[PDB]
Amino acid sequence: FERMENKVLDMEATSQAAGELAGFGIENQFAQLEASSGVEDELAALKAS
Amino acid sequence: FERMENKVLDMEATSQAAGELAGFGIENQFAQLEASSGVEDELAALKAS
Amino acid sequence: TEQRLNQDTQEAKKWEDRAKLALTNGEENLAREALARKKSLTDTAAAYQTQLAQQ
Amino acid sequence: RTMSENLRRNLAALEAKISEAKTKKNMLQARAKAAKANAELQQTLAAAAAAAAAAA
Repeated sequence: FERMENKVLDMEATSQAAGELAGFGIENQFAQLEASSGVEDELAALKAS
Repeated sequence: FERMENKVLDMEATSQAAGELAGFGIENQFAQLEASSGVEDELAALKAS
Repeated sequence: TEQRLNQDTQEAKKWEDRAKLALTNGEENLAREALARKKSLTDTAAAYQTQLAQQ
Repeated sequence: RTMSENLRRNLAALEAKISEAKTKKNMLQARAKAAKANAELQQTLAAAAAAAAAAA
């Protein structure tokens, strides 16, 4: 049981490390911003109606 | 056990020595500075808006 | 070269907008990155103007 | 956890210049095609002047 607990913890840390590190980078890190769509100007113009 | 402990300590020191020494050099040692990007002037100009 | 010039002069405005969208979130570390993307586009666009006028 | 910050900054500083290289290569390949078209033209104009059919 003690030996098999340690394998689980090695799997978990391996998975989290890659996903955390893949969370960096401009394309993802900007995708988290709401106004990233680039059409904010014509939305503001439409809001004039 | 005593003989095999000493091999581990030789591996560890070999790995740390190379990485520590590779930590020197201008390109790395400047990469640790936040304003290293070189666009600070036009950022300051943008901050005028 | 006239087609290429019109692409880069509008790709730069995309990155100029995305920079201002970062400063309003205070994320200067990301705004500087977008400005660096803009710079190299403006530099190469000046090369097309020089090339095109000569051609 | 000092090494991991150092590596994580180095990793960002690489892709930042893959972006720069990839925009420059487009402008350089454009220039290489134009230069080579003018070379073939100037070669053609010289060969025509060497025949001097108008002088014959």
